[PDB]
Amino acid sequence: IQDFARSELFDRTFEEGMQLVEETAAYLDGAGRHDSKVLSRNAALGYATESMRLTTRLMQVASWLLVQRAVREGEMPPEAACAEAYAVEELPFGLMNLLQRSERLYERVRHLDRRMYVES
Amino acid sequence: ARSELFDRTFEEGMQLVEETAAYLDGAGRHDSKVLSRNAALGYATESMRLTTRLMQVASWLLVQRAVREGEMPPEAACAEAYRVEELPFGLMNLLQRSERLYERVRHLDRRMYVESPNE
Repeated sequence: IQDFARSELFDRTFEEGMQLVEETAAYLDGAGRHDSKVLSRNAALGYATESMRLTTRLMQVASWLLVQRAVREGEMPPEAACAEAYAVEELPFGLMNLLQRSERLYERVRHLDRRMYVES
Repeated sequence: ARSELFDRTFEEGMQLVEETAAYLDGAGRHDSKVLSRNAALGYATESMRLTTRLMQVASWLLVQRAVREGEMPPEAACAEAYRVEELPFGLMNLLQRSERLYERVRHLDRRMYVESPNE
């Protein structure tokens, strides 16, 4: 019943989660700023709302990975986490990439979340 | 984000999560089973209010924690993580401890990320 028996994979998807967050904050406060301020207004409004979706999505993943790590270290009980979460767009190259990486990271976590807690 | 002495609120958060998980899974079941159908429904609905509030704080505490340990960048924490009566004795205590922990962290969250030009 216990299992969670975390390693190898988790351990891999944790590294993906943390690197994505580091590259996002570096982009949004760096190149993304200059990428967005040379857009048209409709493209910038699109950049604005899609930046929010990116950071929110990563917040869920970061929160998930850190809690599951806290459970793996024994800081949090294995039983706590059993309720715990789970239009025209021509955007810049950098934002578009991080958004596609975050989507692949999200469902990678969601599938891991279901096999880890929803099963069977 | 010097956020030391938030160790106290960190230790408080992690203990309450631990006590909640011990209660809802131990003595809380007996408090639920020997209870009227409507109050048992109040037990279930408020325990979910409790556990979702604690994951909110637990997730905040750690993400702070990772920021403090340099696992996550400080630039992160932005727009990121912010915020019938008859009930068993054990549940009431955890709810009221969570209400105090939440206001403790919400005050802490505001002084770390929205204060500066206030008030």
